Amino acid sequence: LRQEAEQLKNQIRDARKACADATLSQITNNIDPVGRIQMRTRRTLRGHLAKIYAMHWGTDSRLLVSASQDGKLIIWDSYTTNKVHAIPLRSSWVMTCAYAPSGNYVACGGLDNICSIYNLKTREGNVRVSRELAGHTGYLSCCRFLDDNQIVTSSGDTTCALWDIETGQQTTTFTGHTGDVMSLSLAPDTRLFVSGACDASAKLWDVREGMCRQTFTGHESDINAICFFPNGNAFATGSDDATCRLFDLRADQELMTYSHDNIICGITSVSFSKSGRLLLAGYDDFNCNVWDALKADRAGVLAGHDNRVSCLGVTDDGMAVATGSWDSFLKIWN
Amino acid sequence: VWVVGMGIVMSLIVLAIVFGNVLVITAIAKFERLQTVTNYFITSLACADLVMGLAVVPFGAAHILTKTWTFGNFWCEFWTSIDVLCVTASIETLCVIAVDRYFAITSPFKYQSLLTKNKARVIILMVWIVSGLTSFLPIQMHWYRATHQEAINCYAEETCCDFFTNQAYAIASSIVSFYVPLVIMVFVYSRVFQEAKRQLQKIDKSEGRHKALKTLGIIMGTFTLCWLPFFIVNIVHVIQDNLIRKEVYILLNWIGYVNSGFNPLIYCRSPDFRIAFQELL
Amino acid sequence: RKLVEQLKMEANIDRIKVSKAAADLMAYCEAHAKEDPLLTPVPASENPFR
Amino acid sequence: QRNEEKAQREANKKIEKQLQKDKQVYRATHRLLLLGAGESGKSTIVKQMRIATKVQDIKNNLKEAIETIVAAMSNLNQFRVDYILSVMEFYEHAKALWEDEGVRACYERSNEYQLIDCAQYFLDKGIFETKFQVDKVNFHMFDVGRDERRKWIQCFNDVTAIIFVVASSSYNMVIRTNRLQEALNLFKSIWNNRWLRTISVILFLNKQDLLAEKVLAGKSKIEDYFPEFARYTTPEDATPEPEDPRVTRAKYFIRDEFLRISTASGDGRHYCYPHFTCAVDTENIRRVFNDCRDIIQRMHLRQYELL
Ligand SMILES: CN[C@@H]1CCc2c(ccc(O)c2O)[C@H]1O
Repeated sequence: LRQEAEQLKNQIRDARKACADATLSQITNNIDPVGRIQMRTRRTLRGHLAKIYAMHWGTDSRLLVSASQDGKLIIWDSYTTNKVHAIPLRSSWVMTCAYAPSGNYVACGGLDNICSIYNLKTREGNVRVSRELAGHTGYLSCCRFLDDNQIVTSSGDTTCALWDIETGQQTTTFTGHTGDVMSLSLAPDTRLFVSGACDASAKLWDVREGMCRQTFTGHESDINAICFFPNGNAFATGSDDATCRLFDLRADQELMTYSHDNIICGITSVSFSKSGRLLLAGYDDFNCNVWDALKADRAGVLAGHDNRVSCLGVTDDGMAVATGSWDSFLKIWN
Repeated sequence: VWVVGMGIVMSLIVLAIVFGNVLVITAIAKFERLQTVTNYFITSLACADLVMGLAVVPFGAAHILTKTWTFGNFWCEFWTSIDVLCVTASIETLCVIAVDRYFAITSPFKYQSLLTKNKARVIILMVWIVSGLTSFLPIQMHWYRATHQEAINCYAEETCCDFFTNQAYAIASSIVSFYVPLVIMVFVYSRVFQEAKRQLQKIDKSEGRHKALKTLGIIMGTFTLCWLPFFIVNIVHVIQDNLIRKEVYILLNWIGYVNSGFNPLIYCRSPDFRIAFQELL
Repeated sequence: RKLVEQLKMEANIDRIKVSKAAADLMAYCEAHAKEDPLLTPVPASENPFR
Repeated sequence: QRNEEKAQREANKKIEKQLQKDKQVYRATHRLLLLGAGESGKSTIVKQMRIATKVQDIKNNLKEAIETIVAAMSNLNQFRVDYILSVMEFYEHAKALWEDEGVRACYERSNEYQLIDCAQYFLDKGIFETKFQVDKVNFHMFDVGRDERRKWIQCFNDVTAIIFVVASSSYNMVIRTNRLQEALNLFKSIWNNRWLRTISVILFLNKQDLLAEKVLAGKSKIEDYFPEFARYTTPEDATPEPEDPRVTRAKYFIRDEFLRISTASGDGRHYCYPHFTCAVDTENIRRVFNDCRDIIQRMHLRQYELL
């Protein structure tokens, strides 16, 4: 019965231990440190009603989109501080947002167990629902756009799924995870993606196969975010406890642990830099830290908000990083 | 030698008032979180206190120490006008803060809709404009100046100038500055304390297992002990000119001035203001 | 049952040495280090924000 | 190129003009989160506050209750039970069911299996948002429910108060901890939450008439399930109605059991508003308004250092 599963898990752990040859810090001890990094708010973006959870930089690096409980998802032009579109939300709650690579559609998901996709670019400048996605038992944790037609969603029913908007049905469903999934990230190659959940386990799924190829369970508490290394062969997660970890997909185990004695709060969002050197992680202690990926040290402190930060995003151009907090003050930091 | 100590004390008081007002204004302006509808009144109060402490307190100290007003008569006119304007603005700002607290406490649901940033700016502009109309307008037009022969010479003389006013202007100016606001805030804080006592009684009854009195007592007693003696002697000297002496008038005027210095301590004890203060320094 | 099948499927997968993965990661980071406005100070004129 | 800048400025102006009214509307209304437990009767309170195909839904609920009774019998007319067990005409078959003595005992022995109370009485014979206005004040209530993790609770940091609906008559139930003590634990978890640092609770104790009905009968002893009640005595202060002293003592013990953790854990900005709500009491709408007014007033007293 369960004895075979326990033996297989022990064998997997032994294989992961045997795969370990040298620690990442031992290899990176020779490299020069990044040094002190000072960042300041080049542009502050205000005018939003309530606390926000979500943000997704556009591929053009110009348009930025955020969502709050106010019942409105509003697109912000980063350069000129102009609210290009203000889309009211049918459901008062949104726990995620997404921006299409083409930029034609904008996705929003909330606690109403239904994800909605808005047609941002229309004739006569009217924003309307294109399709509303079918029920996933529970709040839609996170939503991303593989293309203009397909959206991969996560929700509280412990299941992730990729949907075709034209049909409006579940093309494939990823099941088999114990806890509620809370975050996900898609690889730059878009063939693979991982999902961060509340069951203290982060596992990679294959889009075409529909089966979890690998499973990582290094963390002890529930994890709240996950982002890919720009190379696409590694990804890092932020957890409820102060620790954040970086996992190597080929090494199948946890490479480096990011933690400090002083920090005891939770981590809300994790985003990599364009080069991947700086792992930008938000915190529940009302600030965020720009931590070095390799040396595993604090490159610099970064505090601008009264409330806890709730979302981060590094633009594809890499020019600067934006952060969103519960004070409704979404500030873009370079 | 007694003059040197008094001058040092006056300089220290002016510096303390200026520093407190500047710190309050900087804390209000720098942090976006501290900026709230009820804190625009605090910003106006801080601006008025800073203006008063920077303008009239050093000039008054110079006048009392030197015993001769070296500047021109028009400059002394402007000094008296700006002094009375700042005093009225400060007291009326305390009254407006009391009214805001009354609306916040007595009718909790009406407060959110009634008080707005535009509404706060409108009421602050209205109170500053009414202070101007009540204080600055009669000073320049020369209505207030004493009709009796006494001090007409010193009003004509440029060397020295002392406040000698007609009995008509003194009553109305003192009324609008202090007495109407005194009644308003007394009634407001009586109602607020009654609501606090009712809430304490209800929470004691429900749980089954005062602090507001001390705070209200501070907020009332500081203002009363600072200002009421000066305005009562303002009322009484025009009635009986032989009743008081000039030194008493000056001492009570400066003890009234000191309220602006004390006030940042009284009205900026909120945790957000403490956080802003420790962040700035 | 299903967990047994999933763990059996994920049990037999090839593993690369951790040293090789670390070397590849640091090589990528060093190679693409120059083209990163966060890592090196952004030129004032080239910076769109200011 | 300045035309694009002018167009963007005009669009921003229009968006801000709409957003001003949106913010006014948002600040006008108050948010209440209803954390009513399963089978706690939160539907009755919502219906009371608010105040065919629905008949088909009620018939389906009655069929589900009959299936639950059959399962309870398994956990312990024969063809009719098989039809219904097989079901998993029919009306007549259902009427044949519950006629036997065993099914009547299973209805009496509800401790083993959870059954719908509203359907059971008639049997013998998805987020929900509600907008209700009281005294020209915009109240707008929500229902979030069933996850053990309860991650959505941390989302509700802007609501004025959390209505925690629980049935005091649920002490007799047994599941693997009775639902009353499970609700006590859930209330403690809500109270001892880091994110809910400025949130009050307005709880209602439904089924108080049914609570009296259970208390009058000696079938289940309070001390058998809650030993501390035996040493517990009625507090000196009381709010007697017309009720026997034993019922009042039991109700006050339940209220104190809820109130103990709430009073001990937090002081200031964390207050509890116990209301004894009857099944058919229609004054609960006014009680919620009074409690919300008191909560906002006490928050303002806690601010300004008055306390
Ligand atoms: C001598 N200094 C002035 C004289 C008159 C005066 C003061 C303050 C408030 C008023 O309403 C006044 O009318 C004093 O500060």
